[PDB]
Amino acid sequence: MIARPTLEAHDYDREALWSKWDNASDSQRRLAEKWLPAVQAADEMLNQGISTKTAFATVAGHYQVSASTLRDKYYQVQKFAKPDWAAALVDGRGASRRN
Repeated sequence: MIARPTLEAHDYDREALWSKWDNASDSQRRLAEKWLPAVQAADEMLNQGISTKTAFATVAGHYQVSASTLRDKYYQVQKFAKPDWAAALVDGRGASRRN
């Protein structure tokens, strides 16, 4: 769950990123909360060396979410810091612009 981890390395200011979250509506926070447990849980399934088809199908079976959607989101947050994922989930659907 979101808490208050110590701020260390800062190549880019992270407070600005969190500042937008603080201004996010309560409903938006709920959406990010819903997708944080599935992405972290999926990572654990991958380290077990389970087939991706079974790994994604099992999460989709336990979680009522589209398997294809979770797969796209998992790689998208890979380029972002692991702890800013809660803030990164405040973004709408994947950004079409890549740069």
